[PDB]
Amino acid sequence: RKLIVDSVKELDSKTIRAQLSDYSDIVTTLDLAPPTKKLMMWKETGGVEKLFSLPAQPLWNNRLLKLFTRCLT
Amino acid sequence: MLFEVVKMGKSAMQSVVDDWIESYKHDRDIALLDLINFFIQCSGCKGVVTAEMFRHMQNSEIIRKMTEEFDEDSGDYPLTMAGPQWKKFKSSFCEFIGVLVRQCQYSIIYDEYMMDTVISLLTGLSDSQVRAFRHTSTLAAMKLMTALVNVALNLSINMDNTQRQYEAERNKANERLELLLQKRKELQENQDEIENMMNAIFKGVFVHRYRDAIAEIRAICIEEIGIWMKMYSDAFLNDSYLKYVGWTMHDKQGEVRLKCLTALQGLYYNKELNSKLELFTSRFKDRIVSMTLDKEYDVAVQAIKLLTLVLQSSEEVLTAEDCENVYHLVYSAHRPVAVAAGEFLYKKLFSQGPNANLVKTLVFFFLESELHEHAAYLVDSMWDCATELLKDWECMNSLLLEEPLSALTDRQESALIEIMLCTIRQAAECHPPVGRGTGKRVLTAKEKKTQLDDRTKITELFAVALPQLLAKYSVDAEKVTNLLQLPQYFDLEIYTTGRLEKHLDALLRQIRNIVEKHTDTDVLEACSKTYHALCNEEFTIFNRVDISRSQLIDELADKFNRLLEDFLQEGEEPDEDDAYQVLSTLKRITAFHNAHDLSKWDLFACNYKLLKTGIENGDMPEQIVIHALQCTHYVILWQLAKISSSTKEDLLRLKKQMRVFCQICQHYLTNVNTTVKEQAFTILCDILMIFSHQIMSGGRDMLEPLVYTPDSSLQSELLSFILDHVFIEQQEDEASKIEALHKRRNLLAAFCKLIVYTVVEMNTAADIFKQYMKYYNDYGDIIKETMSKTRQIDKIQCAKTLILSLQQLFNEMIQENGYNFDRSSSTFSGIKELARRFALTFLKTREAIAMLHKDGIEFAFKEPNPQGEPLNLAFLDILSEFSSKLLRQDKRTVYVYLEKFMTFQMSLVWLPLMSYRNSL
Amino acid sequence: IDVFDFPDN
Repeated sequence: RKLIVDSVKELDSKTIRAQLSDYSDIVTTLDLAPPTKKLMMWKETGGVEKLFSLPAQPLWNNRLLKLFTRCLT
Repeated sequence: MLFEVVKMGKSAMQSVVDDWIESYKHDRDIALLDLINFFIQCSGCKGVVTAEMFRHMQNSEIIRKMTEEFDEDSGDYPLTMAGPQWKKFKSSFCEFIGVLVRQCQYSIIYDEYMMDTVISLLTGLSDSQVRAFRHTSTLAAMKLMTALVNVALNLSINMDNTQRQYEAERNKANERLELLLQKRKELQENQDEIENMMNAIFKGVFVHRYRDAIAEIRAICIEEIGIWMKMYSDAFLNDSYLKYVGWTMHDKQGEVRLKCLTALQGLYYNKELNSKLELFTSRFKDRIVSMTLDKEYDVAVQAIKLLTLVLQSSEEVLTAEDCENVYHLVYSAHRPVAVAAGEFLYKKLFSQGPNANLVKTLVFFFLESELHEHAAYLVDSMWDCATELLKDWECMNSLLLEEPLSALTDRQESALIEIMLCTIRQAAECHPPVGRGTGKRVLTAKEKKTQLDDRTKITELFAVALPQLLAKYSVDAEKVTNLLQLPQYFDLEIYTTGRLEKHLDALLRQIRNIVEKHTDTDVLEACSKTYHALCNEEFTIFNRVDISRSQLIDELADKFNRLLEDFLQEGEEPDEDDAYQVLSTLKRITAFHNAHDLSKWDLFACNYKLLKTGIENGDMPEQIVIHALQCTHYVILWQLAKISSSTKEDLLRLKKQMRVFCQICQHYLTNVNTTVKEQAFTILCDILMIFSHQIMSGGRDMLEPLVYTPDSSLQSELLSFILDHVFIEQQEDEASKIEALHKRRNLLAAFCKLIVYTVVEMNTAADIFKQYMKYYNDYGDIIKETMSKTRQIDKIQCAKTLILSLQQLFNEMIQENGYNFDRSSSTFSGIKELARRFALTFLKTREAIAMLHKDGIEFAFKEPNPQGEPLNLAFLDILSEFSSKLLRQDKRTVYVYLEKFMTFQMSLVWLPLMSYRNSL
Repeated sequence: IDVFDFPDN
């Protein structure tokens, strides 16, 4: 029989008094967005996708970038 | 026949109940039996109840039988199954029961025989360990209870209307009010029969499954207790009911903590003289405030949104730290939390111009909560709340120029500009910053108009005002950099349209004013990208700016040259401040070479002459060499940008430059300066990519003469940089180390650019693969990306480096243990686990795994025991992890290649070898 | 705020 039978139906009086007294495992700390200007740039130019497809030394003019992106598949 | 009607029935729900009540009126029992079997079969129970059962068999007995004849095929019941053809079921099932009661509301739900029966059967299934019965019956029982509340609400109204009917007939025969007071009594009885049923389901079902073990059944009962307290708020908004929500706010499942807040939200948006809520807030305010950082974010949003509804209702209850805590969430990474945090901020603190008071408030707020060094995310958090305030650029512009009426501090100045730039950017390009926008959301036709409108309003307003601002704050470098971003978002068509060419002249004369004064590397990078934006071929002023562009660089090169002939003389020993001079104008040039064709000045000489000094005498400031290599690199990429009609000769002249520069960075990469290697190595990994086999990959067969391939020496000198400066052992809190790792990751990316792309031999990738389970967080994502792309280049030679990594982590062991080490230590166990994760890279994955064993076996005996019966035997309990993915036909194939070295005496301290064969 | 306090049971 694959019929779902629950061997325990209710939650006991004690394990609810514990839930009310300790919600610490369901709260967290603040996931800050990039705090610094540069940490925003390196989040956009991070990860494998943008890393493997962009130079190490940043190229500002588009014609210089193309030389680096011409040599990629 | 009733069950399938509710599932596959597109027929209206009120029609089914009425046709059902016709069957009930004709004979009650035959109608009840199919209503029971309706519920039994709503749970997925493929059984059926007979007439002898309902005549004699008890409720507990009937539930026992239906679990025998349940005849399920899986563990799924209707309410769990997926697809819209089943959420049409959850809806049809709920609407059937609410409509059923409300139609019976008059004269039938009082026969004290039908409702009585259903509740007794529903209250029974709602206690079966069978989840499908408990879940179904509990959803039913709750939908039936809401119906009874609605019925109870009409008994209240209709009884108040009779009481009005009565007293009017007392103030104005007595047999007409004696007929009324019996009506009032009949209604009183009817309410008592209804209250009983509500009690029978509350105490029978709710007070047990609200704390059920299955989370889906606790979310069922809190949602409905929130509905009761909302719709009959007079009778049900007590504390004896609110308690069951104040407790369930602490539940450990997210789905439940949501269904509490949203139910509580219903109680505050009404906001109709909440007075019982004042007590319930007192006790649970601290928990609700905590929930704005709930581990699940949907909860956090609704916790914030709820606190705003608490603010509007009272505003007296939220202390100070409570509110301040919600304010910080505007900097959160999850945008839904952030926008609803800023809704709570605007509602709480915002209520030379009208907005002049408000913009000071924002500034002061941005300065007080020092979590962010910049306002990009602060602005997006409130882009939805206060959009007419963030776009009042006249108000900010006057507050920076127009002197006070009746002041402003340097810090608030350097903050107001930051907020002004962010609003301008989010206005021009209509999308939130990185880490907030969901995707590349296409712009609405209404939004494109709102986008082109302020884009011009920005260009029109600041084209005049920008030079004034750049003239009053020209000295603070931190300020001008923000203020030399405004052109990126201009619409340059409006400088020619409308007498404004005068103002661009005031701008350019102001720009070249600050580049004559500053040395900060971030100011000139913005000056350079300004000139690169104003020098556009489309627009009507390419010429008027190319003048100042070439006019300025003239003044630069004329200086730079004169500074070199005195700084690079044999006799004079130049000094500290003479070096400051050459660095200043060097920085001034380097940042301009990156975004501007400056081969028309041919700067290769002075840098090549400068570099030759630094490596020769070994006494050159780091900032000059760093800026030299850069400026150099920028001349080679600019010449290469102009190459067939373009003079087919000077090609080899560019190769000599490229070739000698490559040798320059080879001697500089070996320097003791950490920063100087960083820029040398970086320029190498970018150069070796451009002048590589791929320079003719697509088209351009003509650019083939230019031929560079790295030395066997330059390769090992590049990899040794990765080992000493990226794989280090494991200044300002966490804001700096993430900046450091994001630098170290950009380096390992530029070298793994070379490996995938055949710029260096692939066997180098073994000193990096061996770190995949050491630096999984730090550099793991790059390794498994370079490794999976190499497998898709050379399926077999990868297996020859994957093992070279395992081979080099084996003599990495004995190098600081000895050949007698424990072959089960967590050090060894990790290499054993690294092998399991390596064999999972494997369709053509057959010829590779063969040669991998062969390179493993031929190494395991590669040195014999100089004293004894061997060496390197242990490498085979490592290699055993690969034999799983090997083929059933290769049990033979490789064992004789194994027997090429295993003798008859060995197959007779040796555990490693016995496990290897045991995998075949 | 005694109704809110969970009972001993």
